[PDB]
Amino acid sequence: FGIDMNTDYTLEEVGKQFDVTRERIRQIEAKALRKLRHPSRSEVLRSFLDD
DNA sequence: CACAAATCCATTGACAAAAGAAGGCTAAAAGGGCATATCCTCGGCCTTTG
Repeated sequence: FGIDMNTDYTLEEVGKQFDVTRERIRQIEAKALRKLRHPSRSEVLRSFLDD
């Protein structure tokens, strides 16, 4: 994502700095998103949702 | 404190899609040519008319 930097880096350019061919980098993004998906870790972020 | 099964880590292959990138096609927007000559009021202004 683009937090605290002017991008928006993409998977190949990300995995360059981690030496992954973008597949493990996809997996790592997915794992972090799943971890933050948990309640008791994202109740505030839930409140930020508007609906 | 010694040996094998359980499981986070990283690549391969295949590949579906998103992103452009062009090529083509219209419709839309711009440009060009046209060849008889020339309303109503008001008021000066002058022809005619008596």
